[PDB]
This record gives sequence, structure tokens and C-alpha cells, in this order.
Amino acid sequence: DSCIQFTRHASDVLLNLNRLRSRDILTDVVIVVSREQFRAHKTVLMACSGLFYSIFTDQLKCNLSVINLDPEINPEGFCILLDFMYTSRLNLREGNIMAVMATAMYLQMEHVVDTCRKFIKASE
Amino acid sequence: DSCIQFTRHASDVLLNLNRLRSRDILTDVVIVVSREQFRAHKTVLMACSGLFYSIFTDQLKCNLSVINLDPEINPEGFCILLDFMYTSRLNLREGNIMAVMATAMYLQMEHVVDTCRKFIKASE
Amino acid sequence: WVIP
Amino acid sequence: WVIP
Ligand SMILES: O=C1Cc2cc(Nc3ncnc(Cl)c3Cl)ccc2N1
Ligand SMILES: O=C1Cc2cc(Nc3ncnc(Cl)c3Cl)ccc2N1
Ligand SMILES: [Cl-]
Ligand SMILES: [Cl-]
Repeated sequence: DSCIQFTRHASDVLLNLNRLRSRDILTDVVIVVSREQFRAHKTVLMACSGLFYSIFTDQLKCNLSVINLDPEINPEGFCILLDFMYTSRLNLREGNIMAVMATAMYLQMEHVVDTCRKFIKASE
Repeated sequence: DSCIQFTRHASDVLLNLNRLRSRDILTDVVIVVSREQFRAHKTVLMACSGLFYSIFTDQLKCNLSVINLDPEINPEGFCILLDFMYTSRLNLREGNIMAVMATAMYLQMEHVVDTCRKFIKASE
Repeated sequence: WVIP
Repeated sequence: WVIP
């Protein structure tokens, strides 16, 4: 086509989706990770995660307001990944890298899994 | 903070939100523009438009499944702007620029209004 | 704005 | 990935 493109548009959309998440606006699901609860938008979760894409395209699960994750999932690892989904920024630290990588593998977030593997390999 | 950032994350999220729109997945509103109907995600519309941000933060309008736009709004101008919201690409042409600018002013999409004004000024 |  |  002969379209023009606004470079900062995708980043501006994501920034606004994060603002709606912080103010709890039009969030339509709660993700339960052991004792912890996280409110989010189903569309954003599907757009970032192969696991959520599979769950919310399912004819019965698409209508659930609560999703319970596997009990082995660490709430802090989930929180870091949810923050990444809404911002593009990953808070990866020596103290959380193993939990972040295991959560990213479970959530099917291949680019996160890749950077965790590289950061681990460098420390070996 | 000490976060790392994935450069293509925002663009990848927007690409996936557009794929969900094309397959009509978890769309929660229909925008009526005279005889034409457009399905979309309320969160994306709010993230891109000052008008939709105002409508869907309203305690009564947030629950509507149908929104009727002003009859002066051109359906093609709306379609071009909806495509821009989901892709960052604006199909701006001599034959549609006046309708696109008027629709962007109504929708309160200031960056679109700005480029339309500049493209019009250059033709004068 | 750019030419993509 | 980059340092933002
Ligand atoms: O590593 C990842 C990140 C990811 C996201 C999604 N999401 C979507 N993919 C295709 N079309 C659509 Cl419509 C969506 Cl929402 C699926 C798989 C994976 N894997
Ligand atoms: O030109 C524009 C584009 C636009 C978008 C929005 N959106 C939001 N703004 C602030 N927080 C939130 Cl949560 C959202 Cl969704 C509001 C005004 C405007 N004006
Ligand atoms: Cl990822
Ligand atoms: Cl805009």
C-alpha cells in the first residue's frame, strides 16, 4: 500500500492499556497464582502468551472470570511477566531469574525464555 | 530500575490484537457509522481515541454493546482510522484526507489531526 | 510519521 | 533486548 506509519503508536497504545490496568478499567479476568490475585485484560494476556491465547480461544474457558494457574507457579515470577506484557520491560535479577524463566516457559513467552537462557549461560 | 526492554514487544502486541479483531475474537462493541457496523475491542478504542476514552470511562456507557456515531461521520474515514488504531498505518489519500481529518478531530486522535493538517498545508 |  |  501507500500508507504512512506513526512510529510511536504501538508504544502509546501499550502505555494506555497499562494505565487502564493500573486503574482497574475494563479488566475482565483475575489470574490466581496460589494466594495472589492479578487483574488483567484477556486480550493483552492472549497477545503476549501462548498459554493465554490457547485458554481464551477455548469455547468454555473464554467465558471464565477466574483462571487458576498451576500451584508450582511463583507469584513474583508471574507479577514480573505481567508487568513485562504491559510495558515491554522485564525486571530480570539474579534472585528471580529461575522463577521468571520457569513462568515464561509455562506461559509460552518464547522471547522471555530466550533472554533468560542467555543470561543464565553467561553466569555459568 | 534495572529492567531490560524488548524493542519489538509493543508492535507484536498490536499485531496480535489486530489478528483477534480480524477473527472477531473477544470484540465487545459494535461502532455504528450510518449504515455501516464495525466490531472492535473497547480497550483498544480507548487507548487510541480521546472520544472513546471518555465514552467507555462513563459508568453507563461502559456497559453498552452498541455505540452510534454522529451522522456526519463518514464510514470510510472511520474504517481508515480503525485500521490505523490496530496497525499504526494510516491510508491517507487526496480523495479521503478531508473525511479522515474530520473523523480524527471527532475521535480526538491528535497525531492524525496533525499529519492531515500538514499534508493539506503542503497542497495549498 | 514515516514511510514504512 | 536493550538497556532502555
Ligand atoms: O511466545 C509467544 C507469544 C504468543 C502470543 C500468541 N498470540 C497470538 N498469536 C496469534 N494470533 C493471535 Cl490472534 C494471538 Cl493473540 C500466541 C503464541 C505466542 N507465543
Ligand atoms: O489523541 C489522543 C489519543 C488519546 C487516548 C486516550 N487514552 C487514554 N489516555 C489516558 N489514560 C488512559 Cl487509561 C487512556 Cl486509555 C485519551 C486521550 C487521547 N487523545
Ligand atoms: Cl515474549
Ligand atoms: Cl493519533
